[PDB]
Formats: sequence, C-alpha cells, structure tokens
Amino acid sequence: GIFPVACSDGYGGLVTTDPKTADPVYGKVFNPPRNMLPGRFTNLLDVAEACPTFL
Amino acid sequence: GIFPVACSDGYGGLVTTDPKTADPVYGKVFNPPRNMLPGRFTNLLDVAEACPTFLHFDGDVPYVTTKTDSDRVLAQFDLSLAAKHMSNTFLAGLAQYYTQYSGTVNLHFMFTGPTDAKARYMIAIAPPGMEPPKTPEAAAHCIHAEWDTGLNSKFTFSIPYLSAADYAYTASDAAETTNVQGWVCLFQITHGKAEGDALVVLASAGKDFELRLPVDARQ
Amino acid sequence: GIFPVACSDGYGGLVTTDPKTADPVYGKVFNPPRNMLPGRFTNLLDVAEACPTFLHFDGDVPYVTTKTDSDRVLAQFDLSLAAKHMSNTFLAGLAQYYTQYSGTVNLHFMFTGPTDAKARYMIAIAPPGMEPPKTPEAAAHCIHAEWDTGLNSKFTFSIPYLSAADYAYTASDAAETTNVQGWVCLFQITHGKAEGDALVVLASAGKDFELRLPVDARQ
Amino acid sequence: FTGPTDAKARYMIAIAPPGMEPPKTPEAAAHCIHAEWDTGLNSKFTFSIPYLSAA
Amino acid sequence: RILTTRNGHTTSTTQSSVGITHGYATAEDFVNGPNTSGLETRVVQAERFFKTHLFDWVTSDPFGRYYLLELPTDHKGVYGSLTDSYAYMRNGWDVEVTAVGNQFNGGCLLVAMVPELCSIEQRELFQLTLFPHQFINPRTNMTAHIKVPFVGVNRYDQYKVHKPWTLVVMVVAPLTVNTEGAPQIKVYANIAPTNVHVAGEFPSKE
Amino acid sequence: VQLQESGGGLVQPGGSLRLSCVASGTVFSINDISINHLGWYRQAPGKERELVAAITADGTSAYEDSVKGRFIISRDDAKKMVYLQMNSLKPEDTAVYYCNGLRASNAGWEPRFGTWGQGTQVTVSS
Amino acid sequence: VQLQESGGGLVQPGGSLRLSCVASGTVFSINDISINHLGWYRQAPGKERELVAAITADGTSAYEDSVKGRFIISRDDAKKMVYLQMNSLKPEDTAVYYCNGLRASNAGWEPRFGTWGQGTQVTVSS
Amino acid sequence: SGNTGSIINNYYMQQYQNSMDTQLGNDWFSKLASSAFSGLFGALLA
Amino acid sequence: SGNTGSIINNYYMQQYQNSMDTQLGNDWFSKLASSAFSGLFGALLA
Amino acid sequence: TTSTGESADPVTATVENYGGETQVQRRHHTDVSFILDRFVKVTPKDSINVLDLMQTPSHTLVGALLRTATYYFADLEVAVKHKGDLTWVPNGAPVAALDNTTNPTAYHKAPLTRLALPYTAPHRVLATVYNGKCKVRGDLQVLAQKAARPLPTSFNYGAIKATRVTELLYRMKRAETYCPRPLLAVHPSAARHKQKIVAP
Amino acid sequence: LMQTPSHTLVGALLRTATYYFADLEVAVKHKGDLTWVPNGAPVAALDNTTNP
Repeated sequence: GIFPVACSDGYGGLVTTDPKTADPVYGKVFNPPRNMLPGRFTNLLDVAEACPTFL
Repeated sequence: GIFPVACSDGYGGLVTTDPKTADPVYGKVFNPPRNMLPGRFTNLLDVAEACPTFLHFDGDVPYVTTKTDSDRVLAQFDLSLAAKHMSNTFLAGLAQYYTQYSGTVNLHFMFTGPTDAKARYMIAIAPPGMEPPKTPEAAAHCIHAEWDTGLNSKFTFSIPYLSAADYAYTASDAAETTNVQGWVCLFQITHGKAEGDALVVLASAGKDFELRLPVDARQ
Repeated sequence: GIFPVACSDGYGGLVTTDPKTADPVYGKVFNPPRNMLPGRFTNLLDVAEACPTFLHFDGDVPYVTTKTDSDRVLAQFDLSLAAKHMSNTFLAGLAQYYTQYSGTVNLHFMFTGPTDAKARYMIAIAPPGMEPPKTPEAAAHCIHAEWDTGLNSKFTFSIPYLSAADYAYTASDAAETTNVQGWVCLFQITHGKAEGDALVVLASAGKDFELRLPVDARQ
Repeated sequence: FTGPTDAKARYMIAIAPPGMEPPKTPEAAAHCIHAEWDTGLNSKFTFSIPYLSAA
Repeated sequence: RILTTRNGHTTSTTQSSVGITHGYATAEDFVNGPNTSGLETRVVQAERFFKTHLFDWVTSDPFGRYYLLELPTDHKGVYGSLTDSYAYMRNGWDVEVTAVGNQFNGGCLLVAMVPELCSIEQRELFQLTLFPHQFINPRTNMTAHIKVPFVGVNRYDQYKVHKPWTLVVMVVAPLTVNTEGAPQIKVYANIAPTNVHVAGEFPSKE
Repeated sequence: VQLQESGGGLVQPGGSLRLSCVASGTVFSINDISINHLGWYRQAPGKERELVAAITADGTSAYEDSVKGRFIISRDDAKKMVYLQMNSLKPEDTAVYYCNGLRASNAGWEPRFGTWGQGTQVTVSS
Repeated sequence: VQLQESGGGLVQPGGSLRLSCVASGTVFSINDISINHLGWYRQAPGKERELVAAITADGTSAYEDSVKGRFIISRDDAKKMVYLQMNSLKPEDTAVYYCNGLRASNAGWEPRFGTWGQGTQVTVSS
Repeated sequence: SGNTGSIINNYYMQQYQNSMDTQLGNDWFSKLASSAFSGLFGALLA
Repeated sequence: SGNTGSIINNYYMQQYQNSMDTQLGNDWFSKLASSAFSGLFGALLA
Repeated sequence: TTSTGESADPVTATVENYGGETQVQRRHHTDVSFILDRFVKVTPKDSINVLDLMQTPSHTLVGALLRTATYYFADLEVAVKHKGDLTWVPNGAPVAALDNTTNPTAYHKAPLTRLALPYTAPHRVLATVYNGKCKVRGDLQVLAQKAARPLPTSFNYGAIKATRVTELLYRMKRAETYCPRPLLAVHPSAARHKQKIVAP
Repeated sequence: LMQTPSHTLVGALLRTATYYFADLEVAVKHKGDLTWVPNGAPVAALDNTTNP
C-alpha cells in the first residue's frame, strides 16, 4: 500500500499574484559582481521624501 | 479523512534538463571492477591546458616561413575563437558548444631551421577602436614581447583578457566588418641566412580561462 | 490553504517488476503452524551443488564403454551450458532462465566393470583459438589430469573458468561454427581385459559458480 | 670515432654462441647479447665479451 | 645529455636525449583478476629489444604524411612464440625512434602512441598532440622515448583478433639539406615489451 | 553569406518588373536581431554606386527623392524574402540593383556587412 | 536452422524468374544482430560452388562481375524473407542456387554459419 | 526480504497487509552443501 | 554529483536505483595540468 | 618564457610575466558528469530497437562530446512514446524473449514513459572505437570492409520492442571517460564562420 | 523586459529606474514543444531539442 491522498476541488488554479515559485531548468549560474553601486533605493516612498517636485 | 492535497496548474511537465530521476525496474546488479584504469579525465578544460594543438595558415600548413623582402608581417588575424586560423584546434572545437568565455589564451612558437640560421621575432596585441599596425615600429607602442633563436627553441606568450564587460562571446562568424575584441600581429624583425625555414605555432588555454552557458547549434 | 503538490508526467505507470506493494482488503487472518518441516531450500544454487545429474551420450545412455581399437577418443564436446551432452542435467535446465554466468563446473566419473578389469583415463581442456587435440600425446600439453581404477571408484575434476571478459553467455545454441569457450576431451590411455565395461559421468556446479540477469524465453 | 664534427653515425656489436651460423643483418643479431651506441662528445665506447662455455 | 637504457641482457646508449615521456600512467595496475582463476604467470625471458625499419624521410614529403605500425607485429624470438603457445596475454610497451642526420638539417617530426587508431581523418592530424608524443628536431636532438601501459576493455587480450596500440610518425615540416646536411634520412625503431603475462596453454602443434 | 537576385536581363521600357532577392538563406548569427535592415543600391557606369531605398526592421521605408513616390518596397520575413516593385518606368532606371543590408549609423546608413553581391541589371532605352 | 527454397525446376531460357527463399524461420539467437548478411551461391557440376551475390544488413549489394548489372537482389525483413530476381537470361544460369548467410571477414565473405541447404536448380539450354 | 526496495515504512499495519504466522512448541540443502569434502584423499607428493 | 539538485532523500534504496560498484585489491590529466612550469627561465633584469 | 620544445612537457605562461594580474576561475560547466546529463533525440525504428550509445548523431552536443573519449561507463535512462506495451530485455538475451510479458513491461499511460536501466554488459568498460578488423572486386571489397569495420556486438544496454515507437531519448548518469581523442569544429570558408545571434 | 507596455503597473514602475537586476519567470500557452535558449546564442539552436 502507498500513502493515500485526496485531490480537492476548487484548489490549484493559476493566480497572477500568488506567493509560490516555479521549477528550475538551468543550474549553476554565477553572476558578475555588482556590490556597492552608487545610487540605490529600496522603498519608492523615500525618493518622494528626499526630492520634491514643482506644482 | 485522508490528507488533502491540491494539484497545481502549470507544474509537472517534462523538461529535458530538469534535476530529477526516474523509477527503478531491475534491481541488485553488480558491476565488474574498473578501479584505477590508466588515463582518466574529469574536466574537459584540463586536456585543453595539458595538450596544445596546431594553428592553420594559408596553404594548409601549421607554420610560417621567413620572407626575404621589405614586407615584415608574417601573420595577422582577429582575436576570436571563431577565427579561421583557429578552426582546427581543440579550443575552438570545444568552445563551439558554449556561448561565453573569459580569460587567457596561450601561444607557443618553435623554431626549426639549421644550426647556422638565426632570426628574431616580435608579437603584439592591438585593442579595438583603431586599425591594426602594419610595421614593427608602429606596433612597438602596444603590449608586445620580442625573442630570438638560441639553445631553447620555444617561446610562450599570453594574450591578455581586456574588455569592458566581464564576459565575451564565442559566436558570430563575422565574414563582415566591426571587429570587437581586437587583433594580434606576428612580425619578423630581422634574420641571418634563414631563407625558407619554418616556425610552427600552437595554441592552448591559460591559467584562468573559463567557459559558461552550454548550447547546441548542431556543429 | 492546503499543501500544494505537482503531478508529474512520465511517472506512475504499471511495471511488472517494480518494488512496491498493493492495498489490503481482508484483515486479521492467522495461518496454521508450519515451522520446521523437513526438506527446505532457499537458494536454487544449493541443490545444484548438493545433487549432480547424469550426462547424455550417443545412444540415449549416460555412460561410455571402453573401445578395443586404435582410436582412443571416448567423448569430446564444446564447453557450454547449451551443449547437447548437457541437455538433461539440472544445471542447463536452470541456466536457461539467465543470460550470463561465471565460475567452475565439476564432473564426476565412476567405474563399473568387474573386479578383474582395469583401465586408465585422462581428461584435458583446450582453450579457444586452435582446433582441439585428437590424440593423448597431443593433449598432454594442455591442462589435464589422469587417474585409474582401484578401490576408490570415483574421480572429480574442475573445468577452470578462463576467459578475457568477466562473465560469459549461457545462450546461443550454435548448430554452426565459431566456438567461443573451448572444448573438453576425454581419452582412454590403456586398459586390461575391460571390453564392454561402462564409465558413468555426472555434472554439478562448483564452489564459485554464479548466475545473473534473469530472463524469460519460454523454454 | 675520428671523422669531423658534422659527421654522425650509429653502431652495434653482438656475440653469437656456437652451434648456429652467425647473423648477417642487424635485425637478426638483435636477438643475441648486444650493445648499441652513437657518436657525440665522448668519442669512445667499451664492451666486454662474456666468457660463456661448458668447460 | 647522456642516457642509458637496459632491458634484459641488451643495452642502448644515446648522447642527445631530452628525457622519457610516461604516457597515461607511471605504474601497472592489478594483474590478478577474477577472470583467469589464478592461472597466469610471468615470463621474464621475453622482455628485450628488437629492431625494424620505418621509412625514408626525403625532402619532397609535404606536411601530413604519416606511417602506421601496429603493435605487436610479426616477431621471431621467444615473444613471437608466446603468441603460439598461449591464448591470453597482456603487456606494456617501450618505444624508441631514431633519425640520424647531421646538425645542419631542417625540419621536424612527431612520433606518438595512439590507442586503437583506425584511419584518422585529414583535419584530425592537426590535433595529434593529445596522445603521448615527442618531437625530433635535427637542430637539437635525434631520439624519442615513450612508455605506455596496457589499456583495453578487457584485462587479458587475444592478440590474433585485436591490436590495442599503434605507433604513428608524422611530418610537420619538410626536410632541407642546405648543401651542408645529409641528402636524406632513414628512420628506425627499437621496441621492448614490459610486464608480460600469459595464461591458457594450447595443445601441441599437430 | 552572399545574396543572389533574379528577374533582370534585357527588358523594354514601359513594362512591369518585380525584382526578386534570392538570398543565400541568411545564416545570420546570434539572437541579437531586430537590426534586420535590408536595402537596395543602384550602380552607374564608372560613377559611384548610389543608394535607392532602405527598409527598417518593421515598417519604415525611405527612398532617394529622385525616385520617391514611384517605387514600392516590402519584405516577407515569414519566408525570409524581400522584393522590389518597379512601376512608372523612366529612362533613369538603367542601373544594376544590389539586394543587401544596411548599418543604420547616426549620420546615415552604411553598407555591408557582407562580402559583396552579384547583381541584376535593368537597362531600358527607347 | 535449415533454409528451404522454391520456384525452380525445369524452365526454358528467356522467361522471367523470381527465386524465393522459404526460410525455416530464422530462430537465430541473441539481440546481437545487425550482422544479418544473407547471400546466394551457385554450384557447377563437379566444379566448386561459387558465390553470386551478397546483401549487407541494410543496403549494400555486390555481385560477381560475370553477372554484374544483370540481377537484382533485395530483402524484406518486416516479414523476414529474401528473394532473387532473374532477368536478362543467358546460357550461364545453369546452376543450383543456395539461399544462405555470410560471414563478412576482412578478406572476403565466408560461408555458413549453418548446417547446409537443399537448393533449387535452374538449368536452361536451347 | 523479497523483491521490495522502498525505504519509508508501510502505511498499513502488518496485521492487514499480510497474514500472521503462528508457532508450535529447503534449508537442509544449505547445511548439506556446506559439508562437502574438498581436500585430496591420498598421500600428496610434488 | 551530476546534474541533480533535490534536497530530500531518494525514495528507493540505493540498491535498486543504480548498479553497485565493486573493488579489486582521465584523472591523470588533472595531475598533469598541475605540474606545468610557470616561472621565467633565464636571469631576470628590470 | 623559453624552454625546450621536443621535451613534450607542459608549460604555461601567466600574465605576470609583463606586469599583469591573475584572476579567479570557476569551471563547473565543463565537468564530464554535469555536461553529459541531458536528453538527446534518436531516430527510432518501428518494432525493435537496440539501445546502443553510438546511435546519437555525431553533430549533437552529447554525441560529439561522448565521441572524444575512447572508453566510458554510464547507467541509462530512456523516455519512450509508444502504443501498446513496452518490454525491455537485458544484454545478450534471445530475441524470442521480446514477446514474453514477465520481462519488465510498462503498460501504456499517456503521454510518455520514463525508465531507469542499469549497466548490464559483461566487460568492465565500453569503447567508442575498436581496432579489431586489423586495418574485379571493386565494389565487393568496398562493401565488405565497410561492414567489416563496425564495433563488437556486446556493446549495448539491451533492447526494447513495442507495437510502434514514435520517440526515443537517451540520458547518461554517473558518466566517466578515459583517454581523450580529437574534437573538431566547422571549418569556415571565409575569414570567420558566424552564427546569426539573437538580433532583429 | 522593455516589451511590457509603459502604462501598466509593472511597466512604468520599472521605467522609473535607470539600472536594474532581476531573475525571470515566464508563463506560456502554446502548441507543440517550447525551447529556451540562453543569451547570445545562434538562432539555429532554436530547432535543437537538447536545449531545455
């Protein structure tokens, strides 16, 4: 006997904003170094506080 | 009740390079012993460093004879693994299955003529952006080396890897304009009574040569 | 949310020799006691070593009578589990369900005639690559043994396993040319007043006989 | 060896024990006791004929 | 640069030598296996030199001319009788190639030991430096030396149906005489089996 | 690597021509594409060969204002062919046409980007 | 293990014959195949039986230059039969034909590889 | 120890998958084949 | 260590998935490429 | 860097000879085990196929990179698209066994069926090239030698049979390779042979 | 990544940066079989099956 499972109805469709990942195809790739490049921003609400614009 | 699961859409197809295995059919098979057989290799870039191969010059010969005239250029070609002068080496044959590379390429020169023939040569590299030099005087302003014949009949020179990007392409058989990676030029400075004598030349990988991104173009 | 899973393509079919089980239907059944019944066997290659069986010679008889003439060959046959002389033993019957083998094969000889008949025999093996010997003088240069009748009426000789590969085939009923594993030859050196007396011969497995890769050819 | 500096050569010496006619070609004499040398900076060679017999 | 080799009761001395090339291994692997049942044996009377003629190097041969020599060849000594007395053998090789012309010649040769060579292509000649090899340049040296072990898909072999090695000599630059060199050059070889083993005696001749 | 053409020869002025570009196949290399910019050149006897038209990657078309409005050009990439339509025939058409590609520099289109072509000539004189 | 043939007997010269190989079935053993190389042999009265043709595993066919160009051979493995076509009938055809297999050695093809055949004879004399 | 090669425990209890043996209170051939005489019988020279 | 990247143990025993190697009692190129001579040969000035 | 040419010893010259700098290397993509682990298409036959690794075309990635080794070893995986039921048979077995069901048979399940087979040959290692053949009658000798220089017959992984076979792909696992051989690229006719890279 | 329309949410928010870096995921609805090819490879390789 093998572990019995129950496929469910209404689950598993595609949603364009779900929190889950895909399956890898191409492995062992290394990137060129990009650390400490000038002028980074992480939150789009910090350039809105550091830089005003005209009316 | 049993453990409920949710089959997902877009997952589970067949991909020809995925990292997963199949199901066994036939079990308990033992192999004949094959340990320590002579002549193993694990990385295909170690036989490219331990064993160089010949170049190809006009006439279907892997060498260049000394000229007795006012023109002093022996051979000049673009720097690319797809060049015509490199079409018979092990380096180009292997590189045709990858898309990008980086690092050093070595060249070996060996002199053949008799004991009473002497010569003197020079090799330079011209980076891209300006037409390459035709005369040794003009090429004296690039990166160059210069040697001559003696008791040790071999020389070795490393073409530096110099570019803007971190990697460079191995593809694009040009048959066109727009060189990208530069030229290399072999010159003959002077010679004494060495008419008709040959200088064979080989090619091999360097200390930090690297090759990435495999592909299949059916060559 | 429930645990998401990804059904895979190419997996899960039925295979008639897979290592997995089925689902139970009927439960709580107890068996009558059967412990320590006489005459058990676990490996089918132990009754092949504990119990030899008869050979088959021309005339539907498992023996060979002494000849009174100038020809001294008693029996000669190829070394193969598919040979005709081995078609009735337990070894060939079992080996017809496998593809490869390796190891030793034993042969047993027993003398029958009266107390006042004496004889002397010899057995050799000829490896492949040269036609087998016809005379005892010529066969004296192979691997051979030689015995004679007495109070102990039985002899045992082990055909060595000698080849290039590590395993050898049990298949290929030849009815053709191209022997692969060699011949074995039984000779009669001399004899005293033993006309018409028989020598029966049996066959069995050896210490290190082995059999691998089961198959089903419907024999 | 005596000749000039631009002449080179290569020699071989063998011994044939009694009981069979001696060899005529170097290929055939390669199966006896032999030595083989050539010219260079040291222009001399020395070889010892072994003493081999029944008595 | 003197070097002296010795195999059995034979020797050989050269004065212009650039070393020995050990190709594909420096030692021999397991000789006793489960396929011979422990019946093998060694023959030390079979390890010594023998000579042969290869070809004549004329000034009119272009690049790419080759000469093939299959090992083991027709021999008459004790080794040539081993192949008539037994059914399975194995042994490594030791080769030496010599081309004698004065130091006023030009050109280059390339000797190499190739496992299982069968009609190499024309373009594949540019890559013959993957196998154990050595050059012969009259300006510098006159001799080549190589050493190879036993390779094969089997631990013992039948030399009447399979020849696992091949000695090939190619021309990379033609010969030049320059009115001071020898008009032509003859190439000879010198070969000795190492680590022989045998099993499976045969019946007599007839 | 070298483009062939067909549909030329000796022709009388006033007909209707469709020059055809029998390409060698355009073995052209790596996925860096969308620089596919072909064109047509004419050549005069002893006078430098001049451009006629040029086609951009998708839809733009320019012509020499000598022939502007008279010719029609279009490419068919699904089968990888390009053609040249010839209507409103004038005496000015006597030139050898080369089906080739363009460079698209800042100042103007530059030539091949190739080895050379063969060409087809359409000389009309009444 | 022993191949039968049919289609022979007494026949007049100038007809059209297709000799047929009624094989016993070719029980032939292990998956080591693609050495399937059959052939045909002729036999003369008191003179050693000579080859005629031989078929390789897939497509190659050779004949004795006495009959070269005149005969056509082909095998049908899907049903496992092989045949012999006989056109351009000469007086030279008087021989007994054996449908058998070949050995393909280094020097030349060697014979069976079998027990023996029966044969069919085609003697034509006008 | 038949032809089974999974490494994860069975899902069902052993009571439902198979039948249970009881006790009361081949395999003779493996003892018999081990008792075979190997050495030589007579006096050995050479 | 081929092209395989799962982190959960295999389901089947190692005896059924692959064939088992035995012992008796390339890879020469990685020793050979490491023994290459790098430095300069003659006397160095400047 | 000067040295003796004939000696055949390896020698490498770095960029520190004229003042340069030597950088870091990552060579994961050229390992034999890695690069040879991927599927490769093969032209199949209708009923019976003999699984032999020399049927991959010599121009594909796996085909040529395999053919630059003289001896090799690997397990095998196949992916078959068929109709009916599929039966596998080990090395060196009679051809009648292709009809019996007790041999490993995979019942049809769409779209395809992926299996894993062991290494079942009697030799310790396989070979890509073999020197056994020891090498008017014009065409006779041509087609005699042409068929007298193949490999031996025990260099295979078994056989498969089905009512019809439509696709068949090979994948090698645990690859090991010995004694390298030549590997050549397409010879340009002009000054360079250029692929048309991805570009509009 | 410059083929997303400039008016969508991702398109414009991406276009307010001069330099960027990211991995990629695609979701394709097709007929037949789908072959991917890395950066800078010949256009003939789109026909070979050994590529993913």
